[PDB]
Amino acid sequence: FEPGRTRAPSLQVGGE
Amino acid sequence: FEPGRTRAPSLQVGG
Amino acid sequence: SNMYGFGTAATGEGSGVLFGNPHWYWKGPDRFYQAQLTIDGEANVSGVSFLGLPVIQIGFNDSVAWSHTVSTARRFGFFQLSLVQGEPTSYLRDGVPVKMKPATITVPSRNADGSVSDVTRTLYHSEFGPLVNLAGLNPALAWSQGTAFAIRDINGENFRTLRTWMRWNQAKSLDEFIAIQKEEASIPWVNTVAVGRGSAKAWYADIGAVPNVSPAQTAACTTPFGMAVGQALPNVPFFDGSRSECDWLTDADSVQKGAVGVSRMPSLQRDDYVGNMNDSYWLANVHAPLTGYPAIFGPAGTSAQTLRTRMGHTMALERLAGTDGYAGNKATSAVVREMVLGSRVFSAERFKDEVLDLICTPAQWTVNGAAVDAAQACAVLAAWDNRGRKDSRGSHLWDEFWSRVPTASLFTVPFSAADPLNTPRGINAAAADALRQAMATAIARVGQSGYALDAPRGEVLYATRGGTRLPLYGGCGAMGYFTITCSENDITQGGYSMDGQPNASNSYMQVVSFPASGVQAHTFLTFSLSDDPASPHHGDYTKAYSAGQWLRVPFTEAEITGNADYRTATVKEL
Amino acid sequence: SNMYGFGTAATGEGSGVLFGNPHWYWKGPDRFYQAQLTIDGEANVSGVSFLGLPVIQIGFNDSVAWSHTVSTARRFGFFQLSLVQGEPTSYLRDGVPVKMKPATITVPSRNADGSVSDVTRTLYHSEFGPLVNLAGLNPALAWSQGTAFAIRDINGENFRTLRTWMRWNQAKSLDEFIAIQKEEASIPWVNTVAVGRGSAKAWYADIGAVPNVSPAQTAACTTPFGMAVGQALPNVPFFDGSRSECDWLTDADSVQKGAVGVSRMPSLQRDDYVGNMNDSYWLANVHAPLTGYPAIFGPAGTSAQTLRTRMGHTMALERLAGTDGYAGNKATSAVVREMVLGSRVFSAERFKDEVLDLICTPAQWTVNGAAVDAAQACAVLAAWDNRGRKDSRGSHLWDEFWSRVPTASLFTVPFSAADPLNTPRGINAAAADALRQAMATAIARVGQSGYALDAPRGEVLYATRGGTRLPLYGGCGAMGYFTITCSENDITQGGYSMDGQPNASNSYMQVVSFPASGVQAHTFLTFSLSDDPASPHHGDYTKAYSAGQWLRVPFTEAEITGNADYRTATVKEL
Amino acid sequence: TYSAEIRRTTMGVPHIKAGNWGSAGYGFGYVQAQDNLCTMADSFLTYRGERSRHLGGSAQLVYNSTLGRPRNIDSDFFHRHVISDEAVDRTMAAQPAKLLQMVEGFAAGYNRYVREAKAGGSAHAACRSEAWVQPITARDVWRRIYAANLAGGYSNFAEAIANAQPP
Amino acid sequence: STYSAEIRRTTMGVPHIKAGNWGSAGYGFGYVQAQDNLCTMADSFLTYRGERSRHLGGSAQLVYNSTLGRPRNIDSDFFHRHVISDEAVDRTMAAQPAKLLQMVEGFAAGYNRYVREAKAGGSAHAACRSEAWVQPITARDVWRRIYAANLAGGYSNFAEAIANAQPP
Ligand SMILES: CCCCCCCCCC(=O)O
Ligand SMILES: *C(=O)CCCCCCCCC
Repeated sequence: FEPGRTRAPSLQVGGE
Repeated sequence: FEPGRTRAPSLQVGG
Repeated sequence: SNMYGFGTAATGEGSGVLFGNPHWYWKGPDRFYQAQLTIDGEANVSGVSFLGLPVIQIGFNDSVAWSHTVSTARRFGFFQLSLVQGEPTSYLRDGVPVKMKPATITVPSRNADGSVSDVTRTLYHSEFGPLVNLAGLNPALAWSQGTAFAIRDINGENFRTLRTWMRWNQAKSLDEFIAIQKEEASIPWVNTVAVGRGSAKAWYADIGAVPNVSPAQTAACTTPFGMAVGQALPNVPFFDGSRSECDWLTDADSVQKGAVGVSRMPSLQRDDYVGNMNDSYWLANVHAPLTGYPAIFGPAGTSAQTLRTRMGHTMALERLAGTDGYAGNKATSAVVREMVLGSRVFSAERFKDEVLDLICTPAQWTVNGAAVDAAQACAVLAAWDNRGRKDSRGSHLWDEFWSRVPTASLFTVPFSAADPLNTPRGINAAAADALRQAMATAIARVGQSGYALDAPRGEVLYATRGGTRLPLYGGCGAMGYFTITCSENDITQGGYSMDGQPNASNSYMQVVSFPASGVQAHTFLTFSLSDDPASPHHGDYTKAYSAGQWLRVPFTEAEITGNADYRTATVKEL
Repeated sequence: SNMYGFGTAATGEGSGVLFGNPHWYWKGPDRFYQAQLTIDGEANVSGVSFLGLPVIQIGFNDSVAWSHTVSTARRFGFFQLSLVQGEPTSYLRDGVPVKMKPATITVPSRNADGSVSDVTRTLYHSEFGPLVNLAGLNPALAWSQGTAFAIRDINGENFRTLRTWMRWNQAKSLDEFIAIQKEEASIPWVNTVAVGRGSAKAWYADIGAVPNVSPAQTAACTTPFGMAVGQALPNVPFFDGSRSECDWLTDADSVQKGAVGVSRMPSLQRDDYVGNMNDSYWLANVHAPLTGYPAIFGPAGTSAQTLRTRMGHTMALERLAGTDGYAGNKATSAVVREMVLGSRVFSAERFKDEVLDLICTPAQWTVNGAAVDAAQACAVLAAWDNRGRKDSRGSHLWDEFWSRVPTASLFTVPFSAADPLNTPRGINAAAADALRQAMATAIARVGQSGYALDAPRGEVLYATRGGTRLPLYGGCGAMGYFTITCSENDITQGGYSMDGQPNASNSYMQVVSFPASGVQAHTFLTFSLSDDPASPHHGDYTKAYSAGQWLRVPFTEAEITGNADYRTATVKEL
Repeated sequence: TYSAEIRRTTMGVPHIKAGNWGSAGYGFGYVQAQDNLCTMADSFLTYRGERSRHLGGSAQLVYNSTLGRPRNIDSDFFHRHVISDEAVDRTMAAQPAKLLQMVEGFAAGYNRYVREAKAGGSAHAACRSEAWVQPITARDVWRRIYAANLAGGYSNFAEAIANAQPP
Repeated sequence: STYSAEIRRTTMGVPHIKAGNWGSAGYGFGYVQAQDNLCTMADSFLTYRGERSRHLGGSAQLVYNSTLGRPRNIDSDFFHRHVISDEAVDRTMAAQPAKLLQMVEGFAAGYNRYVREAKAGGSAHAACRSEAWVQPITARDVWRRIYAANLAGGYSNFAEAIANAQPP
């Protein structure tokens, strides 16, 4: 596993 | 190989 | 989204005031639609629905008024599945292979040449919910020959939401509203605040459908992948789908299997105020903080609050102290109406002076080896009123600057749970060069926009209707606005136009109270009722919003028929 | 892109006429920059370079003039690699393992908080070129335990291009120009058309760097994966990397290894005309089609020509026959300047009457069960001149309509190679409902855009400079325009604005001839010289383009110093 | 026999008055479509997974929403697989009688306006004559209702769910 | 031994560079291109050098469309570092005639001259003049750019796919 490759998704409903 | 999962790339320079 | 519930001690009258302020879409099917439903012997409800929804989701009746803001509480989890060797479409469960329910789906698709041809694939369910391609999250999370991943959303099995609004639409008091919420525990992804007639206490709750996992469980059940990805998905249970002791739990007062029980979900009653601006349940009321609720609901005093949260609570406190420049010290319908549109800017109020003192002497700079003349920027910002009103000058310069300030080591006074409105603070002197870099860029961006540094905001921030630009006020939560008018349009591309698809902004607004003669409600639907540019209701409401003229919405039969623009028509059929 | 080379027979005079019309970017580093380079006793050349390029790529000198269009000839290929088991970074060559060359690359990357951190990954080269991730092309084409994929571009080893233009810049005749092109065989991805002073014939060629594969190779070397995906990569060799016999070939007169030899690349000399509008070499001249060149160059008489190619050759022929409504039958400098901006619309000229005849009686319709008034649409289109000139009324309706017509058996006369300009043709009467569906939609789009159906094109199609919308003319190749002004903006988003990043459009234009007194060139740089909004040269050329006023670009010393806007200064340093 | 009185006041705010829940549904569905037909009709292609049929697989969703703007083809797969006939059945089975009546009316109110927009009028010129302005069913509204619930979970991973495929 | 170029401008600003040698022609040409198009160009030299992400963040797309299309900064960076390596530049330069190597050195020097001017003051290029990525370049960087132009028919079209090719 390589954390540098992680793409956090946006999890705020209605947000950006 | 499922031919319907193929996505054609951009092949026309400038297009 | 913001909301306030003021209680009778705050208003000094017989009932409280509800302020509902969802920050939401200006276009599309999720946009709000304002209407009243009068059903003989059943309901008299008014407020707002998503387009396509048949009951009122945010509004009021003769007896209660409520609103919603998106809650920090996570509403889903992942399940890591250990696949049967040789069989990628099957997963192990306590030692037994369990097959994934398939579904072969064919979707007709119009081709760029005009003809319509079928596209087909087979997708799968686990018992937890649908399979999910997590390669996007991280490439190591691909559906291998060894492991797969499925997502569960507790709302995927929540069939109680419509009835719950339906019953709220009918509710005859705050106590009844509360009991319905507790009975149904159905609220899918939002907080709730409500005020009732003759009731002294305002109501806050994050009582709804929420995954149920224990601290012992997340220690034992989180996989090595779930660990390595845990920070990208804060408080999202990323569990072992092979062991059943890892299934979501069910409390003795739990309404739905795998969901948190009613007594372990945060709520609060106050006679002064409750409020929420998208941070956790923690600070529903600043004077009486909430703690001791499941992790999944979000941080309870361990994270800095957003600038907007700091602004929203600050506004409430200063109203009740009588220090916000409005009359007296009560949260009356009339004052609340003005207050919520005032367009104060938290970052500017708290940090502008410090920034300017730090970087403006001298105002002639060397930034990235380049001569930069920041004298006009410095003077304009010093002169500016720290607001985003239509006639506020230089406010957009601040927006382009602040949104660009690096936040690593920006403050020297770190967040303190004992002082959540005033921390973090103290602009770091070591940040001076970076601040000058950001300001240099901001100046340049306003430069290409064609606007002057000191332009009034109303010329920068606008909505177009009938060929005319209506001046707007407010801004984005990142600058610590409470009044939200947040364009997605780059300043260089014609200013802060609200004509496209803006970011979550003021949409349906309501200030509701209960004087002796019956519910009064003052409302906005900022983008107007109709999406058709030919309709006379495409831009009328937007003109009122621009002018800051709250609509007193008629509610009683006498009010409806006595309205200056009253029209009626009947529609029948079968 | 378009270009014409007119011979002396066609001009009537002692020299030919060159028309250069690359359709290219309006913004970005690949945009053209117009300039003249005068190097003491060595070169005097004028025309255009990409930004960042030091020699002229499209231009002219006192002796030759030339231009380029993107060629149909493929310049790359894929190689499928048979991986060594247990070692996914090695591949087999005739049963011999070969190591892939690794490169560990670290790139610093700015994080959203302001700080900069290193991101690193090891990438690989094969003896064919870089390794390539084809999972996006098809997920079955991933880099697996046994299979990898590399891409070879013949220009990866082509270090001759810059040198070639430089030699062209200095060339003293067409003869020399041609000999240079042949010697270097370097032109990376474009056709070339040139005209010389004192030469009767105009030159066309697709002579440059092109991957060399045989018919025998294509049948034997294309892999099952190559077979399966060839339809999405037409004429692209997708060969077996395991077999040395599948390496690219080298002819006896190849300038570069693995590239097509000079005698097997298409060229033609004509004293009437040559032209290209992005179709294959085939119809460089309609009277003398070219055939028998390697398949990689594209089809030669098996494929219908684009609408733009049909327009371009039609314009050429109608000029020389004297039937296009300009004076005489000669391709003189002044007449070419007009015709190339004429803005004729091929689809309309050929099929509008057939379309209208078919669906406009009656003009009141039922489409998708809905009443549609098409009397305005039908009348506006009938009255429309079939051109996209500034004052052309209704042309945008046609754009919105034609681009939406389904082409699945729209025509009843199929393409014929003996009638390549006029086939396919003949509107299928059965398409009647589909055409009315297309027209209904077009009406609706123009409706919600705010433009009237008969609005003049110049109000719809524009470039903004100094806050004023300069009216434009021309359109998109899809409609069969030759004069290309093709916006990326949807008509509902404020018309066909050219202010963003439009699709390939008229950029640098030149009309060059060689009268007795010396070369004469008339030019446009449509978007203007400078990207800086504050520059005097941000919008001046654009204003001239809007007015259709070709610039006589000064070339002699006396012309330069005698120019009304002449300014000189000298820069120097150690 | 649905019957609703529609009262409009300043800014057009409608006030539906009916004797029963079904007829309230009728009046409410009517006014929503009357004011927002193009947004709504486009939205029913969305929840039914019929976007690609009319608008093309590779095109994105027109409007932003709790769904974001994924490709039509992926949205279509998402909604069919997650908002399946079984899910809609299961949703409906749990509903009280008056609410099932309301949704019925709502679909029928919507369909009424659709007929009217098809017949003529200068309203909704953007889309009134398009194929995807068409009647809908009570189930389709239930699709919409269920869809709004998933904003916190499935909706955020629509592209991802539609492309969950074994090696 | 000095670069020296006469810059003659006419209608529309069209520059006519007059020089005694190729180096000095390059100098004048590099200067005028920068004078008119600094922000586009400075941004472009990040692309070819693979230094976009450092300045503009890895997940943003290229600002401008080109033969490269508009991939993400991070991937563009790896593409260019990988394909337009130092070895690729060395090989490109080795094949050049002396006069062109001098022209490109002149060109970089001229570009750098205008960068010193923009940095010093004035109202031109107000959009980017104070940014860190407006900076001097080398002859090698111009060669990077030249090599990049040749790749449009092949590698440029698969930039993102080349940047992400790795074994399991
Ligand atoms: C399923 C619908 C959820 C509750 C409706 C309220 C939506 C408001 C969202 C927000 O607070 O920004
Ligand atoms: C139109 O399709 C082609 C125009 C682009 C030509 C670019 C100049 C030659 C550089 C290789």
